[PDB]
Amino acid sequence: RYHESVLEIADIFDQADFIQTSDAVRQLRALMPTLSTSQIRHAIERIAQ
Amino acid sequence: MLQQPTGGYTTLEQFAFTIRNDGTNATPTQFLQLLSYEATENELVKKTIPTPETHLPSARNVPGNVYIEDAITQALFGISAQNVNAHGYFSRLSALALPNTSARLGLDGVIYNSETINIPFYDPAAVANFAATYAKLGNASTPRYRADMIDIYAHVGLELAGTDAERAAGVMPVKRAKFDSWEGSLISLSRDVVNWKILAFLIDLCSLEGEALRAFKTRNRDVFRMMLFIMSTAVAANVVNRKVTKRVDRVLEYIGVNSMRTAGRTATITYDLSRHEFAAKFLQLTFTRWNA
Amino acid sequence: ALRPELAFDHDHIIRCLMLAAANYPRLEGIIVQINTGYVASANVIRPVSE
Repeated sequence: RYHESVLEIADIFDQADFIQTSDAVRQLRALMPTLSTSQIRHAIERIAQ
Repeated sequence: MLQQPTGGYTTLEQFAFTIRNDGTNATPTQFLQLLSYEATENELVKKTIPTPETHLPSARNVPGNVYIEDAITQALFGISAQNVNAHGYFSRLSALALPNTSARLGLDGVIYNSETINIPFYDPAAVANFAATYAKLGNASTPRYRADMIDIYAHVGLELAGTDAERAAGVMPVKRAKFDSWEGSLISLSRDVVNWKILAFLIDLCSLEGEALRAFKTRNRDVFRMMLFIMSTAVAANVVNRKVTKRVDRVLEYIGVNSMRTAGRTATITYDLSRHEFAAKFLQLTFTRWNA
Repeated sequence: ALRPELAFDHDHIIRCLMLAAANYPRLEGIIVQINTGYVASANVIRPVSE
């Protein structure tokens, strides 16, 4: 009977200084394939490239 | 010729001084309410202002219509004002000081050597009283007559940020001003002030006497304080935003202490040394008239 | 006299230096290479054959 949903940290913390993002990035990460650490290195090496 | 009201020209709705507050019109008094101060370990003390030299600049006739109001307001409040110590304007001003001159001061703020019937103007006796003092602004550059550029700012601080007990005491802690503010709050404030018809204020400051004058001093203290505020932002050593919650608080350290900074900066209008000489001389004359 | 450029970000540069010191072996020798060059440019010590 639950409803699963994202909750931005901003909605609970009143201290704005330690809040750099939102639901957006998590939503983006949901699209990503689960990544072996080696794939993470490949990605970083590519963005660097 | 405009008759001068017993309360002074400043009583007229024609001469109301007002400033936008994040764009909405508001009296200077309801802007000064936003200001709050943090005291520091240093202490301002207001030693007495040296009395202004009697010597007015010579009343040489000059071609054209001097725009004296714009001259003064730009020298004090405008962004990067130039030629502030140029002598011609104040020479015509001293011509206004004469007992039966042909010259006239328009409500526009211009001086006309013509009697110029088409344009309304201040009562000549009043501008005689006013020019008799403010023509001295032409002395601002000459080495003999340069005003203390440093100590006078103590008074400014006291008259702006000073609590009533400190204003009685004559000694206040150096203060750090702050207020909820918008993108270019100080520049926009200087724009709102440079458009003020200050000659009504100055002419009233010089012409009125007794109870009407003292009532003028109480009725207009907030105005004087706003001009003082714009100067303080011009001389503040440092000005910075502080992000408190979602609000952004402008913070001017420090009120009442002229840093003698001359290089331009984003936050505020900036005085070249000529603007310091000018503003200091203006403060000498104005604070002398204000305290009598 | 203001220069039209961003402020040197101390709080961020120190952070990135720590992340680099964690992840980048070269960093030590990068920094050394500046100091070493400086010693050399101060011309303070030179070998002799004697």
